[PDB]
Amino acid sequence: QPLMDNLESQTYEVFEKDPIKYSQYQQAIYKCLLDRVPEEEKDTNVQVLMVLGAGRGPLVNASLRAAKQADRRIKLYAVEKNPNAVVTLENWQFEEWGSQVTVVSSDMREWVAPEKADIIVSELLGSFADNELSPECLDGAQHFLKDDGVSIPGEYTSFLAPISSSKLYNEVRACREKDRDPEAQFEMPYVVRLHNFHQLSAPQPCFTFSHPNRDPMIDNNRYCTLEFPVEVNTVLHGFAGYFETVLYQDITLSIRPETHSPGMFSWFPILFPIKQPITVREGQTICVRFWRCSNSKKVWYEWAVTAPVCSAIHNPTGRSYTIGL
Amino acid sequence: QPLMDNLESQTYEVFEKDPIKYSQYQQAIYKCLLDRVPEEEKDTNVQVLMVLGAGRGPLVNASLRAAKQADRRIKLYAVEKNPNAVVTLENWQFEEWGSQVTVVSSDMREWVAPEKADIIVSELLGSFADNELSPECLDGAQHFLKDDGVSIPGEYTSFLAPISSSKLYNEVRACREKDRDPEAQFEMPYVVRLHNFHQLSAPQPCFTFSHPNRDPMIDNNRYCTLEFPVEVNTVLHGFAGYFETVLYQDITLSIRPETHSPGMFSWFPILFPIKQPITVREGQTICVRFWRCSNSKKVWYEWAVTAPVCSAIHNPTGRSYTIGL
Amino acid sequence: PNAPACMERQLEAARYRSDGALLLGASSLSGRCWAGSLWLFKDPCAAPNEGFCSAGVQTEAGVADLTWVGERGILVASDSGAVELWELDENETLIVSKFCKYEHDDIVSTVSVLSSGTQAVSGSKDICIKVWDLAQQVVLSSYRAHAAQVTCVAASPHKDSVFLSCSEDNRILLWDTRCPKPASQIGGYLPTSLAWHPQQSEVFVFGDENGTVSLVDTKSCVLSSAVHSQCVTGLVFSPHSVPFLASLSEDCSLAVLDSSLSELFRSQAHRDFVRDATWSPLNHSLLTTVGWDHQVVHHVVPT
Amino acid sequence: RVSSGRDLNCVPEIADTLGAVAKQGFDFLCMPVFHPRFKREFIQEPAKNRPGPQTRSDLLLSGRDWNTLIVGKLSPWIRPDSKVEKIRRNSEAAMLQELNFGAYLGLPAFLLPLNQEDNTNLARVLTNHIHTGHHSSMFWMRVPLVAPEDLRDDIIENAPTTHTEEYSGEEKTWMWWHNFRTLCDYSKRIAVALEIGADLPSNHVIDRWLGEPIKAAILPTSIFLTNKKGFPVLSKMHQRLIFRLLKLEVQFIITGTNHHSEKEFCSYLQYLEYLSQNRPPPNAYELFAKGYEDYLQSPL
Ligand SMILES: Nc1ncnc2c1ccn2[C@@H]1O[C@H]([C@H](O)c2ccccc2)[C@@H](O)[C@H]1O
Ligand SMILES: Nc1ncnc2c1ccn2[C@@H]1O[C@H]([C@H](O)c2ccccc2)[C@@H](O)[C@H]1O
Repeated sequence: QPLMDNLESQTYEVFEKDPIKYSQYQQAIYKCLLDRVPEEEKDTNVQVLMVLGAGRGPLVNASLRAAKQADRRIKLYAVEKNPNAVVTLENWQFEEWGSQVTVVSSDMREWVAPEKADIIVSELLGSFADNELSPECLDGAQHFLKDDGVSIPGEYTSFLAPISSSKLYNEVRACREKDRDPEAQFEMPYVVRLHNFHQLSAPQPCFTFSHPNRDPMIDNNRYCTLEFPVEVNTVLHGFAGYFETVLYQDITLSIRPETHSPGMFSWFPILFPIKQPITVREGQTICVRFWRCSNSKKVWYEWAVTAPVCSAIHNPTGRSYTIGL
Repeated sequence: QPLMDNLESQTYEVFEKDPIKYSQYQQAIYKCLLDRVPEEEKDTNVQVLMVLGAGRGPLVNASLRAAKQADRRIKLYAVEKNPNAVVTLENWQFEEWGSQVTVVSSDMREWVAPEKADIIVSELLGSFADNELSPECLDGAQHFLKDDGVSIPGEYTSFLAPISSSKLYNEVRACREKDRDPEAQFEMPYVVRLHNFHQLSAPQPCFTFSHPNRDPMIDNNRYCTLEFPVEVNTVLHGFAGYFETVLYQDITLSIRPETHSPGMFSWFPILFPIKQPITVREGQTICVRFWRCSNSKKVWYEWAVTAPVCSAIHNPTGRSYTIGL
Repeated sequence: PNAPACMERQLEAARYRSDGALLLGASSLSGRCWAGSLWLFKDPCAAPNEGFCSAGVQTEAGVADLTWVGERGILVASDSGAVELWELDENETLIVSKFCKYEHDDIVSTVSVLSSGTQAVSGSKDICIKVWDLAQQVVLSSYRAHAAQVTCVAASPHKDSVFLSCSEDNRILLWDTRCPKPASQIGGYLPTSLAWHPQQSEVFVFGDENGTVSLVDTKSCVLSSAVHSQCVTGLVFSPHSVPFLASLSEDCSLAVLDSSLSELFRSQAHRDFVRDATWSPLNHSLLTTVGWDHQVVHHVVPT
Repeated sequence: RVSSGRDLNCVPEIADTLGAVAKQGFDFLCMPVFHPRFKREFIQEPAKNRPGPQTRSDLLLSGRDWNTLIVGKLSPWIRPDSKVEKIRRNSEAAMLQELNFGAYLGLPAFLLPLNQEDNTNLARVLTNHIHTGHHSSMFWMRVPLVAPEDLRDDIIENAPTTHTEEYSGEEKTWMWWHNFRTLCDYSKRIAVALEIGADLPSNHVIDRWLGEPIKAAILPTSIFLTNKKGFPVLSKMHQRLIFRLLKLEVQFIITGTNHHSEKEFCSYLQYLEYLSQNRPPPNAYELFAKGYEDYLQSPL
């Protein structure tokens, strides 16, 4: 939860070990800069680029590399709310970047920008796309993007697939802790490298977000019904979650198994367990319902299986799991 | 917690059964109106009065009675965030009040006022004065009060006194609930009509707030050290909490036993328990430390006894008790 | 000028010598390297521009305090625990190390040259006060009188055995090294700065952590004023026959006070902590301040 | 055999310092995470808006080095229990800042002083950091056997040192520790970094620390005696305390400057190794019970 919590130096170090992810962001910025500045305006047109959630600086470096290969002029702002990462950024700014980069130690939702941006670049995505609260963050930052401005990523979609794993069911079961609801461990997602499991139906899209958001008052709350055809006799233990994102045009990133991005390995699927295992016969359909809920303080998911049998609604009112705003 | 929760119709009904409280508010508004409008300006000067947290309308009625007895002209706004109470207010506005009263269904911290106020009137006080978050609420409403504007109440102070009660200690002990820290019941205050107890030292002032607040960035967080002389052999079980408020000038309200307001009975003391009872010998001093803490989401108290022996710090980081913002 | 290419951001000290040349002390309190530097500006109006200094040198660690030792010597209180003595070459184009003695067990916070100019006193976070012989490069005496960090040590203007010290243990001590028990306690908020009166032998001023400036006479009641909103970092008397008193604070202001401690001048030119003030020996109404905002400000004080 | 660290308050270059310290034979370095003199403002303008990096970059060392070789130290100006409200508030914000940076770096331990009777607000701020995120790091409370006020030279004419026995009075620093850890509710992450002075107190003061979670013993170079050859050694009484601490498997910390100037620095550490090698070999019971010390088991 990089919003509610300040990530540790080694966490940012693991993110940065992905060479493919940032070469994709660089390609997206490079194409965008070319589409926004014609060759004749090369030396007069300075594009205002804002890295929103800059961490320890990889997207700042990706933006600079992109501007050099596009042979275009950029003015960068690196916005970061984690003051510990701001130390890394300010040391990079003094030693290497210089005046071209303005480091801002602020929450993007509170920052009074001194200028409007041409492009906002961010990497606020979780294993279930919107689970790190990228929609809320970019919604609050939206007012400082120019009317014709571009957000990278432009869009993202989460995916769900029913899974069978008596091994993982037992693993979740063992997460009972003292001084909390004895069944809370089943009402929360887990980032897990799913190994001993059976995918029971093809992943289907769950929730989609688009940036910039031009549907007044936005409403990031969602309700989705998914019907999964099952061709085997099995036992349902939960839902695997994945995502896809459009950085710019055809430049994308994905952890969906069937369209998985080349060499992008720090990213594991998410698992939504169910309290009671569900017997599924060949030819039956698994119907799941997922909600994205919120108040002014927290965002959470609630979920229920309605076919072949009903489950209880899991995580009502975020009683077991919430994502801090 | 009238901020985090919407009070029930019967709760507002119990508040309204106090005839003395509102005749005190009426006297405070009456004196303020006379001090702000000279006799010669009687028919030209319309004072803008805002009732902030209007409930079911008693302070609106108190303001109107005050303006009639002062023979002054008023323009009223009744601001209320509870939409259920807003139903009572809007039915009163249509049937009786009319155009003189503008009912606003809003949080006072978000309301874009169309005019600035001469007087802001509120009754946002708990048994420990600031425990219903009156400082935070009035701080956010401050920007729509004129530069020479008056807030009723102008000030409030909480008081603490050490108490002995093996009866109440056992009562708190029996509040252990499933699925929470087994000692959480000792790390939270209770509103209680203290009966079988011994007050071990005279109440001493704890925290003070003044409205309007003219100390930039305010800082409602506080840290207080209190030293209580004890003239008896006893056992310390907790701290009784009370408060006093200055509505306007000499017009006050108090639940402090020694200065208790005449016939104001819906208001019981608050009790801060301690996990482990503390033996106190005659002539020893009880030293207590109280903190008022917050983040952007919650406000809480933390407390510790440091003499004659140390206790653990109670409610660290609001782990057992918080007041929602 | 055969000196470091860039001086560190945090200016710690500024002192004019008899001819009007300005000695600056600086440290880098942030970034990769935490060192310091010493600079001489024969043209003080060019300060802090490196390419316009007369001499400059890099020290191994930060400069917490410094002082002139005559006209060519420079005594430094280092972060390393060492008391250093540097000396200007005969051409005054180089600053050469004469001694670096690591005698303190923590940061040396304060340094002061005694009347003779042959001895000095150092105070440290290690709680000790040391008396040094500058020629033999040795500690003559080591005193552990305080019970917390030594904040400030100040040598008497004309008595070579007398100095003042103050500390986080809430003690102001008057020392006289001719006594078997050399310290004596002078009778709220922690004392943070000291300045002996340049004309009145038994009179001194002291600043505290709460912004108050106080006038004290060794005999006895004290005259005081709430001059600053934060800690009083330094107190420097002017060279005039009837001196003015410059006071500087972590509140980023400079105040110039009279005999009765009433304010005559106030400057809010600094954007960070004001660290030192020095009065020009050439023009007595010019007072120079240095701060962590990397500004060398030359104030015209109304006399 | 003996795990030892170097305590420094001056680190001009982090890579060069660590190398010199490792070459001397030390296993770790206790050092400031922010410059110890770099006082910071969080509330009042213009100083609260001070630009530039607030400290040095985490990129200066590998994650493994931050995780295993560096013990953080709280800045000496941070006074959460100051009588001045402004200092108290800036100190709370600075303490939370420094602790959060240590957690960011993944430091194995962080040093905090207990140098006065009232550390109520320091305990409050520490308890609050402990109940916020990553729960791995250790907090070493730097507490002396003998308080500085009780070991000062008797050189103040009008303030003589007390020459009377004050049985409970000489045990005052244990009460500083006791109150602090009571306040923090016996957190297993809060331990003692016991600082040893030139002259040891009475046995009752030393025994007061029995059963206490001592994780480190701080030895200032100034407590070391000199032998006929000119090398640093310890008094028989000091050696007797070192042997007791070796049974608790404490990490030793060497603080202060080289006082044996014409005898190199690793000599202090070479002496600790000598004492460690020249100790009574463990008996049949001690060799058998190795691994079971204070390990609770159900009676068969
Ligand atoms: N509302 C906000 N305003 C300003 N910054 C914000 C937010 C919300 C999040 N972030 C920052 O985004 C980064 C991102 O999650 C990230 C994670 C891991 C590696 C690299 C980048 C984190 O560094 C995080 O602190
Ligand atoms: N930030 C806010 N903005 C708008 N209204 C606000 C707040 C916060 C609180 N209130 C309202 O104050 C009333 C008061 O507590 C009260 C309680 C009982 C009887 C009569 C009045 C309640 O009716 C409560 O809903």
